[PDB]
Amino acid sequence: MKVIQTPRYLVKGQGQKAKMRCIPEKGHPVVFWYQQNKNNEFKFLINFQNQEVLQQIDMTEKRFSAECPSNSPCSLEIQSSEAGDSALYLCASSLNNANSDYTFGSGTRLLVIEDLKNVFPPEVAVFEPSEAEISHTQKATLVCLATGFYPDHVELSWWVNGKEVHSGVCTDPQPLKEQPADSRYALSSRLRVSATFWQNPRNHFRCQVQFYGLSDEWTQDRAKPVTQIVSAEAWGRA
Amino acid sequence: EEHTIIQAEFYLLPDKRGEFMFDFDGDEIFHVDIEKSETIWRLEEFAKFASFEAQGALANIAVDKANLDVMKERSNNTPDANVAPEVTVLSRSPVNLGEPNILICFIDKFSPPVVNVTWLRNGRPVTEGVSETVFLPRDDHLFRKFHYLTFLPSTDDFYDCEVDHWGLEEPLRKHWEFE
Amino acid sequence: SRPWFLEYCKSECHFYNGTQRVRLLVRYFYNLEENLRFDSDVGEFRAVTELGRPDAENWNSQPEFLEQKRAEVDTVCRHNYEIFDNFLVPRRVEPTVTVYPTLLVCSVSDFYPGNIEVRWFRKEEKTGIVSTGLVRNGDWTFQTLVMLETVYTCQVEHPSLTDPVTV
Amino acid sequence: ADLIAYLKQATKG
Amino acid sequence: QVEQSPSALSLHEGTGSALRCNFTTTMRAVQWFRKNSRGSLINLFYLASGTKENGRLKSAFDSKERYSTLHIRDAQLEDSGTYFCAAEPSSGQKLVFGQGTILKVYLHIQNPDPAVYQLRDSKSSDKSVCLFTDFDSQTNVSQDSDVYITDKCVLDMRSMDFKSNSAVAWSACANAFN
Ligand SMILES: *[C@@H]1O[C@H](CO)[C@@H](O)[C@H](O)[C@H]1NC(C)=O
Ligand SMILES: *[C@H]1O[C@H](CO)[C@@H](O)[C@H](O)[C@H]1NC(C)=O
Repeated sequence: MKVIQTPRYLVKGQGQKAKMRCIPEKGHPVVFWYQQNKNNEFKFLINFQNQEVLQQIDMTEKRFSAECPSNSPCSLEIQSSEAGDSALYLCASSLNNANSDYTFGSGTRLLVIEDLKNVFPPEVAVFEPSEAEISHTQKATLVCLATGFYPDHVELSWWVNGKEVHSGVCTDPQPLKEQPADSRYALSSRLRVSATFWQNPRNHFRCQVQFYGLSDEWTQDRAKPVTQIVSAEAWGRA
Repeated sequence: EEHTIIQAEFYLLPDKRGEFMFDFDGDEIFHVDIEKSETIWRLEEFAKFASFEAQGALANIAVDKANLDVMKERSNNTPDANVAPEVTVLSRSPVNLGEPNILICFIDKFSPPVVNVTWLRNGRPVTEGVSETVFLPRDDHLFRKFHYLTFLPSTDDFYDCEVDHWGLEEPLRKHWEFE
Repeated sequence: SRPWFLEYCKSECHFYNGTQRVRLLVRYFYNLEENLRFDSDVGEFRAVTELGRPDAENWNSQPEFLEQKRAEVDTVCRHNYEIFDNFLVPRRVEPTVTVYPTLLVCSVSDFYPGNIEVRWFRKEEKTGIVSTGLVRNGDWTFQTLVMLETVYTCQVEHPSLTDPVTV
Repeated sequence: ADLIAYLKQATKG
Repeated sequence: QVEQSPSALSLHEGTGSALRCNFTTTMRAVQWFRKNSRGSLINLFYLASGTKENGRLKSAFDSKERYSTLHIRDAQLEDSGTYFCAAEPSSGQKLVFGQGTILKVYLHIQNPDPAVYQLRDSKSSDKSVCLFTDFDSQTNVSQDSDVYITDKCVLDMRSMDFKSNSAVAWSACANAFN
C-alpha cells in the first residue's frame, strides 16, 4: 500500500479533542508523526515500531495520545486543542528501524478556532463558455466558483461524462478571502475543452467540491454544516 | 593506533532487563540508565568531551525486546545451559595497614548477564562504600563485571565476595584477608 | 537448569591506523551462540548458524538498508573516532612502582594504557620470573605483579614515561 | 561535548 | 540544522538548476521530497552515499562534507512545488528538514492571444464572472472593495498540444482587469 492519512482536513474549537488517523505502508512496522507549521518548520512528535513507542517529546506525552493498535490504524489525538495546534500533521512509515528511508503521507491539516460557529459550507456555481471565446478561439472554457466557505478546507474536482478529469483543468493555488478584514473564502477552477466537445449535448459537466466540516454536536438554527459535497452542473448546448 | 569501539546492547528474559553501553579497548565509556533514561559516564571527566542522547538507547532496547520475541519463536523457545562465572578478589593497590584502599571483585566469563553480588565484612553484608559496573562485553559471547569495596586495612577484618548465578549450584564466595 | 533468552548485539568499530583503515563488524548473539554477522569488508549480512539465516535473507534483500549499513563506517565509526581521539586515545596514567619481599616483588599499579615492560636487574635477569600477567581494574587502570626469585633493581617502561622508572 | 553516533537496532521478522 | 538554498526559483520550460542542503553535523543519509499542489510529499530520493539518477532529477550526498544536492534538468509544469531535504543526524532517531525551495515552472506561450470574456451562470442569467485568458507568462494580475480577482494559473490541453493562462474576476468585464 502507501501511507494514508485521514481526514485530509480537520477543524475544531478550543478545548475539543482532535483525532487523526494514519495507515502505514504494507509491511511497514515503523511509524513517525511530525508537525509542520506555515513557516515550513518541522517538529518530531512521536515514533513507533508496531505497538511500542520508541521515542516522544515532552509535549506529546502531556497533551497528545497516540497508539498503533495491532491490526488497526495508528492514531494521534490531541486532548485539548489550542490555536497553536494548528499545523500540518505528517505521518511517515519505514520498513526497518535501522533505516532512514521514510515515506510520508498526505497529512492532516488541522485548524483550531475559538468556536465552530463560523463554519459554512461552499456555495458552488458553474459558468458556461462565452460565445465570444468560442468563435474567436474555437475553445470552450468553463469556470467553477466555490464561495462563502470556512474554513478553507475544500477539494475541487471536475467530472465529465461520469469520470474525473485533470486534462484541461487548473485550480487556483489557494482559496482567497472574500474579506481580508477572519473571513469566509472563495475558490475558482477552470476546465477548457474544444468548442465541439462543449457543443455536444451528450456531454455533461460537473464541478464537485468536497467540504470538510463537522461530524459532532450542533446547537444553532441552520442545518449542521457537516463534511459534505457541494456540486454544480452544466450541459452541452449547440 | 589500533583501537576498537563496541556498542554493546541486549535484552534478557524472563528478567525483562536491558542494557546499552559503549566500550573502548575493553573499558566502558558510558552506559544508559534505562529507568532514569540518562547517560552515565564511566569516568566523570568524560562528560566534558562528549555527549549522548539517552533516548536512542531506550529506542534500540525496545527493538531488542521485539527482536527477542522473534528469536524465541524462531527457535521454538529452545532453552540453553547457563555458564557460571569465575570470581576473583584482589586489592587495587599494595595493601598497607591503616592506609585506605579498594577491594576489587572480578566476575568473568559468565552468562546470562544477571547476577547478585554481596560484599561481606566479617560475615556481614556491606552497603557502604560499595560500587559496581554494568555487564561488560568480552571478545566472546560471555560477560564481565566489576564490584568495588572501599576499606581500611586492618588485621582484624576479613572479607568475602559472594556471587549468585543460575549456572552455579550455590552462591560462590571468594575470600580475602590482610594475611 | 533455569531457562533464559538473550538477544545480544555488539556493533564493533575497528581502527587499524586511526581513520586510515576502518572496519565495521556487527555481531548478533542469541543465548550462548553467535548467529549473524555484518562485516563491512564483505558489505553484506552473513548468518553464522542456522538461526541467523532468516535475518540474512531478509536484510540482504533491503537495498537501502545495506546501503545505509556500508555508510555507517563513516557516519558512525569515523565520526566517533574523531571525538574519542580527543580524550580516550591519548590517555596516559603514570604507573606507581614498589619493590618488596613476600621471592622479591615488583608492584606496578594504577597505569594506562595497558602496554608496559617490567624488567628485573640483579645485569638483567631472564630467570626465575613469574607474573600475574596484565590485570584490568575495570576503571581505566591496569596493574601487575612481576616477581623475581632470589635467595636488585626493577625497571619500568611505559608510554607515560619519557625516561624509564627504576626501583 | 560533541554528540556520539550509534547504530539504530534493525527490525527482525 | 539544515541550510537549504535557494528560497525560491522560477524556471522556464526546458531549463535547469540545482538545489543545495548544507549540514552542521554527520547525517546517516539524506532524502528529498516534493510537496505538490495537493500538499502530498512525493518521495524523490533516498541515499546514504554517492549519487542517484531518477528521470530528470539527480541527487548527490556526501556525509563527510555535510552537503547534499538536487539537480533538475528539462523542467516541466509537473515539477512545480516546494522541495524539501531531510536528514537524520547519526546521533538520533529523529529527522531534520531544510527551509525548502519553492519551485515554479514558467510555461512558454507560443501564440499569445489576450482577451477578456464574460460567462453566464448555467442555473440563472443573474450571475456572471469574468475570464481573463490567453495572455503570456510575462503578464501579471493585481487585486478593490467587493471585487475579487484570483491569481493566475495555467492549464494544459494535451490533446491539442496547447497550453494557456487564465485568471477570474467577479463582483463590468471591461474594467475588472483594468
Ligand atoms: C598510520 O597513519 C599515519 C597518519 O595518518 C600515517 O602517517 C602512517 O603512514 C600510517 N602508518 C601505516 C602503517 O601506514
Ligand atoms: C538474585 O537475588 C534476587 C533477590 O534476592 C532473586 O530474586 C534472584 O532470584 C537472585 N538471582 C539468582 C538466584 O541468582
